[PDB]
Amino acid sequence: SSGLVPRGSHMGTMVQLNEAGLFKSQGLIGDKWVDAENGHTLPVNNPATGEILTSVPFMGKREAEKAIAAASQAFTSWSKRTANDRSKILRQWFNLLIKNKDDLGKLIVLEQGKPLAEAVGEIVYGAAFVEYYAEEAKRVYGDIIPSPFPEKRMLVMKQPVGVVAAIAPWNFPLAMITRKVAPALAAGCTVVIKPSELTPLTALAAAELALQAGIPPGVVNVVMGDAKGIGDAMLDSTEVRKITFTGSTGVGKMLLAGAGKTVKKVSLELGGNAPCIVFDDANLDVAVKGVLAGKYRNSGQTCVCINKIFVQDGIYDKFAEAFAKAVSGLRAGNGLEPGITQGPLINETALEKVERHVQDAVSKGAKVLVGGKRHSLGRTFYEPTILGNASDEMLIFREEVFGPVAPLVRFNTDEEAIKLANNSEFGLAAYAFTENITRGWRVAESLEFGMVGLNEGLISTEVAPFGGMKQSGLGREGSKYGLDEYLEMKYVCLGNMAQPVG
Amino acid sequence: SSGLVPRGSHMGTMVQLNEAGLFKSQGLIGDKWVDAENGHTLPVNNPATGEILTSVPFMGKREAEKAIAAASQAFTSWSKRTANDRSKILRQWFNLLIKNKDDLGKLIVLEQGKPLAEAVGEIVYGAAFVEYYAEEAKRVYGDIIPSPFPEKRMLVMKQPVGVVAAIAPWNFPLAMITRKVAPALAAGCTVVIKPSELTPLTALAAAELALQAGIPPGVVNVVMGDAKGIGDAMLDSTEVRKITFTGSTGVGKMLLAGAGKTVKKVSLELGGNAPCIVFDDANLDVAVKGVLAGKYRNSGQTCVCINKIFVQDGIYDKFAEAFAKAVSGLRAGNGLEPGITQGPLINETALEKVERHVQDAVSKGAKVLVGGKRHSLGRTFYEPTILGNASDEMLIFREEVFGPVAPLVRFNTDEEAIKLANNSEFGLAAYAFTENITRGWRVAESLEFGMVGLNEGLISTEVAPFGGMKQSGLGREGSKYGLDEYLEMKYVCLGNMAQPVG
Amino acid sequence: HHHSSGLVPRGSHMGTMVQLNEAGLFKSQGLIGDKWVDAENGHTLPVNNPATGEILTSVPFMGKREAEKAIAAASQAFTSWSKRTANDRSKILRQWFNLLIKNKDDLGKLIVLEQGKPLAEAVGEIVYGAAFVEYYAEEAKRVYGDIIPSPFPEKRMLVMKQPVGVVAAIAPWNFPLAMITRKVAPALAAGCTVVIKPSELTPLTALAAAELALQAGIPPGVVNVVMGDAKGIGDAMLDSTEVRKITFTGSTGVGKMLLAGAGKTVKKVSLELGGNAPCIVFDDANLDVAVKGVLAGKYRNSGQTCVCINKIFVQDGIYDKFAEAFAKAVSGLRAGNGLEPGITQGPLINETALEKVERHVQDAVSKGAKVLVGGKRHSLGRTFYEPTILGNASDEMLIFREEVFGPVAPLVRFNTDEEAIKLANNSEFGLAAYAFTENITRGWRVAESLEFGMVGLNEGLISTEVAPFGGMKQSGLGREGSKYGLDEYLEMKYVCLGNMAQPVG
Amino acid sequence: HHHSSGLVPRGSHMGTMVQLNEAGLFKSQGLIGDKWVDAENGHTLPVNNPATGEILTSVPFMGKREAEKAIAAASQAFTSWSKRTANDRSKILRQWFNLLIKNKDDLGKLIVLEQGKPLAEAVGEIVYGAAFVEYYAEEAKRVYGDIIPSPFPEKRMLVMKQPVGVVAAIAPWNFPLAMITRKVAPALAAGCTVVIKPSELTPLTALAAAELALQAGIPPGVVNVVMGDAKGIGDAMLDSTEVRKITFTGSTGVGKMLLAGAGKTVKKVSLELGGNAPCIVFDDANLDVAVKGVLAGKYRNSGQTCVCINKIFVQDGIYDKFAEAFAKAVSGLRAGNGLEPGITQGPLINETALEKVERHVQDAVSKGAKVLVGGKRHSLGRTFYEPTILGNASDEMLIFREEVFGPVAPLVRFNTDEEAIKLANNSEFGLAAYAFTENITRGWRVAESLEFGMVGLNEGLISTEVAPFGGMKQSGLGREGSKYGLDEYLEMKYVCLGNMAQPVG
Repeated sequence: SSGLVPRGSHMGTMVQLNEAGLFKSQGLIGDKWVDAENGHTLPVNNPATGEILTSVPFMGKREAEKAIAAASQAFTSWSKRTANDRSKILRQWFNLLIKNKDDLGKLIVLEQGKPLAEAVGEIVYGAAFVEYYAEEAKRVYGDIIPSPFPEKRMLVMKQPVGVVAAIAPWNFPLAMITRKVAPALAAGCTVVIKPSELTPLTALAAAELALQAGIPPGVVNVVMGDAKGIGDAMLDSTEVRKITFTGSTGVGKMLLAGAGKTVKKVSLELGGNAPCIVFDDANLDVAVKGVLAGKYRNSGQTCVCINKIFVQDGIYDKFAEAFAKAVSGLRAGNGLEPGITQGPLINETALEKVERHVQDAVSKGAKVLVGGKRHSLGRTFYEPTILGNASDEMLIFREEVFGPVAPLVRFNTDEEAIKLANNSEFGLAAYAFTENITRGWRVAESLEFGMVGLNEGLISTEVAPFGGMKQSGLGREGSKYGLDEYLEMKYVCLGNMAQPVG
Repeated sequence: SSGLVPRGSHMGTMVQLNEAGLFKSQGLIGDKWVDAENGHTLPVNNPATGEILTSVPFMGKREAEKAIAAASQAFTSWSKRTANDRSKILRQWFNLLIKNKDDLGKLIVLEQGKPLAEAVGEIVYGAAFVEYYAEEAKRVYGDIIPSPFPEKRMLVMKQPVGVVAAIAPWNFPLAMITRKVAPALAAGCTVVIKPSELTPLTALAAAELALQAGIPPGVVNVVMGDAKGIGDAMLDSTEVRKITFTGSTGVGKMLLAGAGKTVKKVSLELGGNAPCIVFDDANLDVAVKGVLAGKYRNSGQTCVCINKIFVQDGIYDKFAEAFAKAVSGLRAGNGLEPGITQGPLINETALEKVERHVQDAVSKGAKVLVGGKRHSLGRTFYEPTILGNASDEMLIFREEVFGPVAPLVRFNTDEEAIKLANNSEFGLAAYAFTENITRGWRVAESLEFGMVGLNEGLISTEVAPFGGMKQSGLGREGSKYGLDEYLEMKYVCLGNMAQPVG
Repeated sequence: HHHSSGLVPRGSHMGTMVQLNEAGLFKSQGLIGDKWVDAENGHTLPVNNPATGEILTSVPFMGKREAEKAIAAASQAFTSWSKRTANDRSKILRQWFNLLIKNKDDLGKLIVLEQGKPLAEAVGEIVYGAAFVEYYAEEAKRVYGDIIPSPFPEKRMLVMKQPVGVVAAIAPWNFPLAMITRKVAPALAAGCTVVIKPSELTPLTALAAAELALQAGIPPGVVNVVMGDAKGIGDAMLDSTEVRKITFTGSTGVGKMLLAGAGKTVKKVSLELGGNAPCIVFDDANLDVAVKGVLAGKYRNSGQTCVCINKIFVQDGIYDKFAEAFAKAVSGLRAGNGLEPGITQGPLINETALEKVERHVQDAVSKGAKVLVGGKRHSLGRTFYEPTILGNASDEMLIFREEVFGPVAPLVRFNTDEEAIKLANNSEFGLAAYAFTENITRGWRVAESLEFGMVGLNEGLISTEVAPFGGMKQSGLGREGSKYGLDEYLEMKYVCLGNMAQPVG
Repeated sequence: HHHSSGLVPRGSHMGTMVQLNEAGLFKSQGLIGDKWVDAENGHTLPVNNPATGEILTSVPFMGKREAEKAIAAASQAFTSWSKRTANDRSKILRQWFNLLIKNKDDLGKLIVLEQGKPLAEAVGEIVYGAAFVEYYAEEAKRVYGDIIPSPFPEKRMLVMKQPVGVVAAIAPWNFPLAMITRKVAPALAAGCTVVIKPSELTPLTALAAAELALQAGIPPGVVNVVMGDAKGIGDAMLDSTEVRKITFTGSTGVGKMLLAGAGKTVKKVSLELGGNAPCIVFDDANLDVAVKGVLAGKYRNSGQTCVCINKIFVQDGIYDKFAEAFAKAVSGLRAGNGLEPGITQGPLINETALEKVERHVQDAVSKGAKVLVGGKRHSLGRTFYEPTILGNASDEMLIFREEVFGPVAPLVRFNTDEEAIKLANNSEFGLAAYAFTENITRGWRVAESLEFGMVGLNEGLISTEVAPFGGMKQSGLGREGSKYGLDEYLEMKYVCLGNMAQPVG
């Protein structure tokens, strides 16, 4: 036979991405796209098919040091530009992200697996941080404080912290990059980005578009490979004044510990174990639709995903029945296929953790209402699952499942559910469903979480502060407050000042 | 002979302090003034006389755990009070601090050594933080953010972080306590305070007045003794949600590293090595008066003290001559004696560090213009010193002297002095003296320090944000921004919202 | 000296008047600069107790000349007062706050004596009025300026905020202290000086408050109090170029005239005028919360507040239950002299107020309204009116179209949420409105939809110094209370520094 | 079609007018709702080129009836426009910003044609005017509300901010685009609709801007443009209860009349009126910075700006050096048609403006002023006036007391800093002021002491969209530009939620 024998299943989509200049197989250090110093690489695989998309460089300490030096050299000129000038350049980057959203969405599908509608939604959401901070760059206001000393005048100026090291996870391959890079650049910082080695292609496409937008070389640098060696170079550098990380609690805690020796500013977003409380007076359709969206988006692979649902005694049977019917309409498969609403889990480790949580729950009395097994598609596809009769002794109650498994815990009183929701060291997202004004405000105030969805399952937005309390994080991303993480305050006291004339 | 044989030299002052209820020899845990569990104690000595004032408990891990448990139990009720109620109670504490300022000032003199005028000034300044945050407690504003989703409404609430562990140094025995405790209490937090074992009496007097003001038991707790064991209990506790520290860089870095395992919020104020630039167009009298005040206050024992002075070539001789004449008017002695403007260094370790810096400078070419030796009073009194012809190879240039030694470095251009000022890992305070508007604003913007005095040697105030850049700290104390360190933000997203009617 | 001598007119509550006079809080003169003064011609006006008809005292009947002297004193004092640090003004204003609180029981009795409200409400007014003094003593130190990022590399941009200058403040009779402090406290905090004209019906509390301001260390000329010929005093305030701002609370007609007159010197003007507050009780309201809320929102100060509920729209499904429980609640109110314990309704301020209440009740009854409770003059006589409820009210009635300022509650039945909201928004008033619903979506929707400056949601008592109070549409300009209240007394100044250098590396 | 046919009047710059007419930016009708309209009686007024005397076109001469129809269209459009999300209005306003920038060269030429300024200044005005559209497209999403700590445990307190409603905007001739966008951009961003009345002397740029607003997707009725009988249009704006706010920039006399008329419907009013800017050059000023600064601050738009330097106080020690260098700088200016490259001074708008300039120069010379440069009509004729400097000026001269609005710079010698500051502050104007000093203490002191809404310190060009612009005293009310500019178009609403529960442990 004669004809094209492709190595991958989506060569047409890869060819279009490459024709658009969005497919990259090298890192970015200063004014050059580079390989690792020894030419070593690592494969990036499509989780739905198992096929290699491309190899990317396997970089370490040396490349990270060169990326930090390039960012430090670029900082002087970038930080001295007017806010208006940085704003114009960041808006050009925002426009290019939006212009290329359909192709960028497909690249997210290929390397991370989520359905195309979710991936295009992620480009719109991720790009929104670029627009938001392009506007916020011009709103870094200083202060004039009334002085209690007649001969002194007091000012507060705000200035960029310096070089930022940003480390991102695989579950939102664009939005996790822009959430960190956009405020840093807006403030006048330069960045060294280490995306997840599982999903680096979207970060490299985003950096290509940043260069096309006129972001000078060295302002954005992208390295990947030996995550430990790259992280250690970031921590050991005195030029890196801030580190921002999103990912696992264990890695986050080590970075925070390592940051101590150079007193770096640190912002982290770590594990979440989101409780969702469905009260007796909830609007049933709003609750079912809200929990379906909050739990199963990205096949449960978000740190704001609903991890455990507390359902009040009077609404339990009606909720379990309607929720099972809604979950049964979910469809698993390749994210480039229309009608698909569940993608595969990122890898075999993720699948094994989901199976460990389901087995532990069933061994402790949980009832499988829907799913509870590997999907017929094989690989890392798992059936959307609901576990009834769950309890506080189960692994799924105590730890983040990061998969499409929804456990239901029955409860009697409002106070019982709230105390149970607050009884952990997590504090990222929480949810509540009630039609009552007093109960709704009370539950929102009582929940010890950085974010609360009240009659809402999808809370993500660039305009609001996102982050955790307790062991779920430090600092916030999004909103006017997101920019403060990248600034240093300076109090200036002017002395020998005169009294005004009559 | 017959008559009173006192152990100390200032029994009359101690008797008055005791009669006023301000002399304490026990720690405070919940509703009890306590000894250590084994009755062990440590002496507190008067640095000017060598005499023991009193012994205080030598507490450790167990007492710190009991103080944390008391603060955690008190948090629920204290945090649920209205801001107005906490404000009223904090204002009562402020009024009692001011009513007792003369006696409290004398207690600072006795245990820390500074002149009485400086000690009473410290009570007024330290109490000002209590007043400031009593007012700011009612101004913890939340937000309503315009939602890009027509069916959602977005709010931001701000709530107290929880139990705070506060560790303070010896150089400002009251103000370092109130700078941390006042914002924590105002936000609705409870505190476990560990003052310096060298100067704990003022913290205990302040806590007595907090109880008299109606601050409930357990809201403020004071422990001291084994600083390492107390610090480890603070770091190991999951109830301690925040740690605030002021003191040495080495200890600060260890605490920041230890805080990582429970993801605590951390605010630190560490070492400073303040440069002061005297330009050719400085007003000479303003510069001389400013540098004298900025260098020799507390005998140079402040982390905002001027550590190195860069003097431009054209004004060098005139400045050195007038500055030597001003320094020669300083008078060392016991802080309770009128006319005294220099107290003793806190202990022999501090004196040895000062002597090490002076010897190193003289061995590398520095010229002693005034002082340069131990004062005739002996003990830890050191002569106010000026070292001419100093350079960037000297220990005093590279490290914080924390003593009454002023090195002068000649320079030619503005750019040279600014680059030299910015060439360190310190970033706490810096100073500049110039009459020119363009030069003054340029130097203030260019200096990479958290605070800049422009034609001003005394910049401390409760209304402005104090803290460091680079390795000098994290977070700010004072101003509206000081309260944010003790709060957690919460984004609440309300869904299924209706469109307004016509 | 013999008890038969008549220099002091004998009467009721003489013991209270002697205690007030002993405290230095019973005044019979105005205050201009460093002197307590009579009118230039010695003319006066009597202050009478509305519950007894007895004379308390006379105050001067001043006019144009005295107002000009008060403005000159305030203008001379402005230079020094505005140049003090914010901290210094804050300390002095806190001393005034403390003296108001220390004297609250006597000051509360003085409000009862001249205005008539029950003593519990009058002492509550002192605590609320004094709260504005405390609030702005704290806010004086928080007049922050800005540093704005400059789009020009060679320029730097600042915003400073400075006091506007001399303020003329005109206050009504229904809150004789709080209306004074709501205007004076922010003005003084910002660094302004004031010329205050209290209502000639209730000037004694303003004069007692000014005495305590002097005791607190407020310098002479910073606070001045004049009264008498309101039109002539107002004209002197409007004609003066030194008066840079006017603040007025009162009737819409007088407010509109002052706003028109302010045009010729381009004065800053803040106004709080008539309100006609609708209250919507939805079917899903918590009945006890609605009944308690409407009782408090309507009958406080016998209905003589501009945030008082003027008309109640009740949804069809809850109408009968609400009308029955609301009538039972209103029947517990008790009218009488405010110094007698247990009294919860005082008299209406004067015969004009009583005639207006009777005109509204007669008009409603002639157009089909049903009297469920009250509907007539109280057996005590004078200006006491029975707490009233009128069922079957409609949009053609005078009480629906205009502010009753009396203890009359009309009930309008409605079917849909949209009908009640459109009906609530169909006027030129925009001060307060109220809504009662247990539903989160409905509650937020009604709060957003109501075209009013203030909305009580499941709350009948919304007054506080921490929140911005004022009206939309023809109910006012500007706000009082909150951080925003201080902006009314400040002028912004943009300072642009040029020939600025680039920072060094 | 033959070149001899006269339907289009032949003239100069016909190529530019054809290019503008091709782009859809040369309009001869007003805009009311979804229609471009003539006046109801077909009456018109001519728009003439001030540098050539030629007719550009006619625009309608509208009055009361057309203004009422424009207000009705804006009121009908308000419901839908105000209910859009802030993000949606932001996207549409950014599209308008982009179209203004895309068409800046043609729009700049249209400003030259009808107002006369040099083309470089006119293109600069488009960039500056469009900057307000961008600024408020961004600020629309930053209308933050508040949550205030409640002193009542059972209540929660919020502050919402909502658009005021229909806005009536009246603009002058000296910045034909920027004066429109400074008012329209914040109004639209907040969710208001507008009825704009540009100056009848320069309406073409406003109509071109409105065409581009329609192309950007701004719905019909959100922006409406009427012109003609300014008094009748203004009266319709004032009499309408739907017009909730009026914003005006122009003469003090007209401003005062509008503020007086606004009283009867309690409209929110913002005004920017006459300025008489003093400029103080101290002995320690950097001479080159002062000369360059005063040249730019005085002669920009041939002195026809309300922030223009009207009088210069020069300290005794620097007087001779400043006068000599300033005269040399002014002698380099070149008058002529703004479409000719190299021209830096355009003509005065009309004969009334020229007569006022001649009246100020004659009055100064009759009272002892010395003409150092210019002092007469330019050789080009029409309304071109020679850039002038008058030495030995004094406080008795008309140019010192009143706004010249022309290229005349009077110099007043002074001895002490305090003398110059008191002299600068001795008027009822309070718009812009300037100071030149190298000393940090003197610079900050003069900036704090000057009783003006804007101060340039070592800067002659202070205009920017990011900072608050407006006047103190009789120079205005409210501010334009900056975050504060949007507050003028919003109403605050306090919402108090009651019956609230305590949080759980």
